[PDB]
Amino acid sequence: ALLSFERKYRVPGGTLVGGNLFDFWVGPFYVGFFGVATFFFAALGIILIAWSAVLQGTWNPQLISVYPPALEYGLGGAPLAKGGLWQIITICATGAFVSWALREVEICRKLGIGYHIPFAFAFAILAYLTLVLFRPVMMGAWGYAFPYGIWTHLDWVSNTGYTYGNFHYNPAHMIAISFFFTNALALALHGALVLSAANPEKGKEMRTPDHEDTFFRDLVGYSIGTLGIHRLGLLLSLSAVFFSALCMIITGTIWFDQWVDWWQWWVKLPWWANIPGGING
Amino acid sequence: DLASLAIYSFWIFLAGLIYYLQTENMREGYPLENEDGTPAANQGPFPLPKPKTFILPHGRGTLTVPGPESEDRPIALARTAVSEGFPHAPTGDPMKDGVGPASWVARRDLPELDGHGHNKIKPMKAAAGFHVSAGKNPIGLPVRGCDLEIAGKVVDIWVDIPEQMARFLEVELKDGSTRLLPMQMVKVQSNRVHVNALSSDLFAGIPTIKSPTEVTLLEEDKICGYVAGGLMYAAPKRKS
Amino acid sequence: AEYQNIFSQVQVRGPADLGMTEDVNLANRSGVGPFSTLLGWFGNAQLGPIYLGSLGVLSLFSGLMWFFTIGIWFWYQAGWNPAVFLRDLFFFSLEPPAPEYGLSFAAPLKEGGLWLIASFFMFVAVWSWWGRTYLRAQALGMGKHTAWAFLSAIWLWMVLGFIRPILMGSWSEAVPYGIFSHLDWTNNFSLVHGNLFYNPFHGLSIAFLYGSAALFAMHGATILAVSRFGGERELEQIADRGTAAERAALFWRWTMGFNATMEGIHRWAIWMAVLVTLTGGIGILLSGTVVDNWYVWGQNHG
Ligand code: BCL
Ligand code: BCL
Ligand SMILES: CC[C@H]1c2cc3[nH]c4c(c3C)C(=O)[C@H](C(=O)OC)c4c3nc(cc4[nH]c(cc(n2)[C@@H]1C)c(C(C)=O)c4C)[C@@H](C)[C@@H]3CCC(=O)OC/C=C(\C)CCC[C@H](C)CCC[C@H](C)CCCC(C)C
Ligand SMILES: CC[C@H]1c2cc3[nH]c4c(c3C)C(=O)[C@H](C(=O)OC)c4c3nc(cc4[nH]c(cc(n2)[C@@H]1C)c(C(C)=O)c4C)[C@@H](C)[C@@H]3CCC(=O)OC/C=C(\C)CCC[C@H](C)CCC[C@H](C)CCCC(C)C
Ligand SMILES: COC(C)(C)C/C=C/C(C)=C/C=C/C(C)=C/C=C/C(C)=C/C=C\C=C(C)\C=C\C=C(/C)CC/C=C(\C)CCC=C(C)C
Ligand SMILES: CCCCCCCCCCCC[N+](C)(C)[O-]
Ligand SMILES: CCCCCCCCCCCC[N+](C)(C)[O-]
Ligand SMILES: CCCCCCCCCCCC[N+](C)(C)[O-]
Ligand SMILES: [Fe+3]
Repeated sequence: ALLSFERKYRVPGGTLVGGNLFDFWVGPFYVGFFGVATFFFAALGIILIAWSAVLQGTWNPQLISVYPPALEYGLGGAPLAKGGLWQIITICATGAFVSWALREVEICRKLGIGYHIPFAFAFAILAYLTLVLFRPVMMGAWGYAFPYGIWTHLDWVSNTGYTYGNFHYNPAHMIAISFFFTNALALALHGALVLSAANPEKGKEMRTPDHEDTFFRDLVGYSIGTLGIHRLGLLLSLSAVFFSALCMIITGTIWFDQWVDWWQWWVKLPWWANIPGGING
Repeated sequence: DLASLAIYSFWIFLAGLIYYLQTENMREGYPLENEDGTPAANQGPFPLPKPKTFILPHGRGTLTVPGPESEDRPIALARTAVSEGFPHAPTGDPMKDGVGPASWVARRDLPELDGHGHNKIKPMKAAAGFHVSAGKNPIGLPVRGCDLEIAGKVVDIWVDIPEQMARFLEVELKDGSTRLLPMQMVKVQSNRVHVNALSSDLFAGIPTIKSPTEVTLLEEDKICGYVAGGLMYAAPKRKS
Repeated sequence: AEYQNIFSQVQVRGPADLGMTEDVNLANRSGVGPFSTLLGWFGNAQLGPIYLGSLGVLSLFSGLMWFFTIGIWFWYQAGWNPAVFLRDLFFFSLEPPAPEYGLSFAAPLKEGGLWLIASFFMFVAVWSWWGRTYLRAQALGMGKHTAWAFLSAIWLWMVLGFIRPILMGSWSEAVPYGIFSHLDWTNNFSLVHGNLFYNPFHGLSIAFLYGSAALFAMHGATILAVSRFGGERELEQIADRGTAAERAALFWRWTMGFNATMEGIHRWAIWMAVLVTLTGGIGILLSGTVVDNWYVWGQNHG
């Protein structure tokens, strides 16, 4: 079935690999080469996860967990039931995600739009790979990566965090968090703004973008504008992710002590380091 | 206990929300259709919501969605296969016929108005007293297509008055008529404006506006559609 | 090669936009400010005008009294030394009264009475600012979504500083005004209630925060990819669907098998954002009042 306006857009073309061979849909979903690749990678990944859950002895989805190889294996391979499966599933996941993005590119080309979406998505992917590939490799073992289980990954997040005291003191994490919070603030404002104009007081005519500008200027003295706010959401969102990755890529690699002590560089600057009084003198 | 109750309740609320949200987002494009226009057998588990009505400013009337859907235009495409799910081939020139990535919607053939009832987009020369405030002024540059041939020259910027931003370049062709180019589909370089989407021979085929000094939503759609369509349909003449 | 619409290539300016009048009292509107060419590469160049009525003045005098009160304490902790002040900026902290004092206003200035005064000014600032989000919309004829969304934030803020302490029986449960101190409070709060990863509302709160970032990235990316068709003109795309809105919808339909409308996406967005602080405030409010330990709670599925 098609949306009422869809047919005219369903033309040949736009594929990156295999010309017309895979140029078709299944219900709503475009396929393409990268739809085939995505299904192969994902189906395999899921099979091996199920296989891992047999080897672990549980079907409970809240208990299923796939751990990477223990630290003694370094960056080498490991028997399937002691981390090798996690390694294969990770290759599957990376295949599936990158394929997902490339399929998004094919869709973009067919529709004649910009590539911003997959490019954005590529940030989520690089953050995933920071945790499972770049950081483990820089640290020397797969075992520094996170395990694949709903609750076990949270367990990793706590252990990983508290290895460095309170992780709040990672300055790169502080910037990330600010972007995450700021982004959500902006998302709330954007959605409310557009909806307040499209859905004015009972009886009244739709408001205009001039009203939206006016509301914001009256409220805070500035309007970023309708192009502005979409540019902003993108920036905030991806900057949050960029600094997330960075907060972890440096952790256990260039800084591995307690994050809280990093800050002494500032407190110890020669010009005020010894002055008595305050909290640190 | 209270936390159990709170959390149980919240999942219930959250399912209601997803239902409201999903259904609200079926105010356009539904009912689903088969490839020949008729309603599809399977519409899914969410029903269409009760209609809502937007009152439009400046006596433009109302919009009520959901409501009767239809392209209000011909569609020069045909099936390339005997079952659902395959591409539909352009029956003509898909750039000229407005299909594929060259697609347009039959929007209203009037201009977007600002909050005062004035045309939102004007050529800069009729917009007192707008002017380029930063960046390189494209007015005067030659315009180059993806064949690397000069297709015209820029004679004005059309600007969005209320939001104060450039929306189109007006370009003049060998024959003295002009076309609008969407601002987002041109690179202003130091000595020219480059247009990757279009080869020089396709500038004449840019849909043309009925009045030199306004542009309607219908026309913006044909222009923006035609130009983007060149990404796919003019690739034999791009070039690098 | 090709151009991406993250930054503008050409700015244009005309006379400053004083805005729509509707039922706004224009006496209370400032005048336009500077135009910033720097800002213009990314969004709008026009600064001002702003609206300042009685609520606005109140809100902002109060907001400053909050900030100046915390700041006066910072200098005092610094023994009035400018160098120590900058050195120890992130370490200073205005702390609430000690448990001893319960919910009373009895506590000496240096032992948390000053925190009460700061907190009083902040309470006036925020609620009056709230009243402002509602009214500036009323005066323009707009819906009140903004006030309703800002209320979700407020809820979390109220729960942390006012409601939870009241139910807990003491001001010492509240959050201290300081950079490092507030992060120590946060960490310590999770430890003291058994790790908030076991608080199901915390897990939702996270889902929506992360979800908020995915949605805004999707949405913003999407609008930019169809801005060559006028996609950012959202309100007219809602009133008369064009090819921008259709290619948006179809990108997503073809990608994940369903999609939104130009209006509906903004509802997904308002709710994704507001559920962060909505779920969050509840999770927090339940903590210590009803649940002393989320791990333990979790062990009884409830
Ligand atoms: C005790 C814990 C420590 C702490 C330890 C850590 C550790 C350790 C980490 C973080 C990380 C983060 N911390 Mg912390 N952090 C703490 C307290 C906080 C607090 C707070 C309120 O106190 C906040 C707001 C944060 C916030 C953050 C974020 C900046 C970041 C997580 C987002 C992210 O990276 O996404 C990036 C997004 C992804 C990785 C998702 C990618 C998804 C892929 C591409 C696709 C998935 C597809 C899926 C399988 C599809 C399924 C099928 C269906 C179709 C759906 N932390 C405390 C102090 N924090 C993490 C970080 O920065 O990671 C880089 C990190 O590793
Ligand atoms: C070690 C720390 C603990 C932890 C302890 C806590 C505690 C304690 C809390 C959270 C809370 C949250 N946690 Mg946690 N959390 C942990 C680990 C994490 C991790 C991770 C490990 O990756 C993440 C991603 C998170 C994420 C989150 C957020 C989803 C959530 C806060 C939402 C928000 O928007 O707050 C920010 C939004 C606000 C605070 C609202 C502010 C609104 C007011 C009105 C603004 C006033 C501004 C003022 C006037 C100043 C004006 C200046 C202007 C410039 C003019 N936590 C670990 C387990 N977390 C909060 C929550 O809801 O928990 C359920 C919370 O209380
Ligand atoms: C839905 C959840 C998200 C959210 C939503 C949200 N926040 C909101 C809103 C919404 C819908 C508003 O409408 C409101 C707003 O107006 O935004 C523009 C707001 C708001 N969110 C704010 C902050 C905020 N929101 C946060 C978070 C969130 N907000 C959540 C992620 C956070 C975090 C993450 O911690 C913060 C810090 C404010 C920008 C604003 C509320 C403003 C307010 O209450 O003002 C009172 C205080 C003052 C008026 C003055 C403060 C003192 C200054 C620090 C001094 C500096 C200079 C001075 C202001 C200049 C004056 C000079 C004079 C000499 C003239
Ligand atoms: C970069 C900014 C934010 C962002 C952006 C973003 N996400 C995106 C996009 C963008 C632009 C898409 O275009 C794409 C999409 O299609 O969304 C609908 C997507 C997407 N973001 C998703 C998820 C996601 N994004 C997240 C975060 C973020 N996404 C960032 C905050 C998170 C978090 C915060 O945890 C999640 C869980 C998906 C819904 C979708 C990508 C879907 C996809 O890639 O499909 C192909 C893969 C499969 C169908 C499954 C593969 C299965 C594997 C082989 C096995 C499973 C392995 C996995 C490692 C198990 C881990 C389990 C445990 C951790 C519990
Ligand atoms: C340079 O020096 C000058 C003098 C210019 C000023 C400098 C000042 C400085 C450096 C200020 C720094 C301020 C900082 C860092 C503030 C940080 C604040 C933070 C992080 C606050 C975080 C959380 C706060 C919360 C959750 C507060 C909630 C508050 C409430 C809910 C209000 C509750 C109200 C109460 C208890 C009062 C009730 C009173 C009556 C009378 C009913
Ligand atoms: C909130 C963000 C503030 C705006 C800062 C961005 C300034 C960058 C200017 C990019 C210059 C573009 N240029 C000259 C090539 O056209
Ligand atoms: C705008 C609504 C979108 C809904 C997103 C819902 C994601 C649910 C994720 C699981 C939550 C975790 N926990 C522990 C509470 O179960
Ligand atoms: C949904 C929020 C429900 C809050 C329930 C309030 C119960 C009040 C009893 C709190 C007990 C705490 N204390 C320390 C006084 O014992
Ligand atoms: Fe939008």
